[PDB]
Amino acid sequence: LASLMDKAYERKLPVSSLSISRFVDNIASREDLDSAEYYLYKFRHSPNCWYL
RNA sequence: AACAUAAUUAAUUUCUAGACAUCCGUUUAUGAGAGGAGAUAAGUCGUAACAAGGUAAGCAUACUGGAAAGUGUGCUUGGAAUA
Ligand SMILES: [K+]
Ligand SMILES: [K+]
Ligand SMILES: [K+]
Ligand SMILES: [Mg+2]
Ligand SMILES: [Mg+2]
Ligand SMILES: [Mg+2]
Ligand SMILES: [Mg+2]
Ligand SMILES: [Mg+2]
Repeated sequence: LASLMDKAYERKLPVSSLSISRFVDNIASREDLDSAEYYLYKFRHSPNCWYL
């Protein structure tokens, strides 16, 4: 899932609310939170920020 | 080359990338050298035309000649024509 979102930002394409939802749901470790925090930041600064 | 994301306010992105470089030609300038026309203006050689200009003149054309010009053939009068 990380790769999918990264490609979208590289191509300046909108990311789905379902995509960010799947990431947060499947957090399984303390380290994963740090990555999700970065992707929550990226989602906020993206065209579909309102749809969180 | 023209799709793909997204969508419980709604929008994002694509909506391209080469090759428009030479031209085939076309004008003008330059002019080795070879000619023409005109004027300069004392000359040279002849006297072709104007008088029946001393072989009437001229036209087209041909040949010939230092040069005007000469000769032929048909045509014209812008000549003459009684012995
Ligand atoms: K004569
Ligand atoms: K004479
Ligand atoms: K005469
Ligand atoms: Mg005579
Ligand atoms: Mg004579
Ligand atoms: Mg003649
Ligand atoms: Mg003769
Ligand atoms: Mg003779």
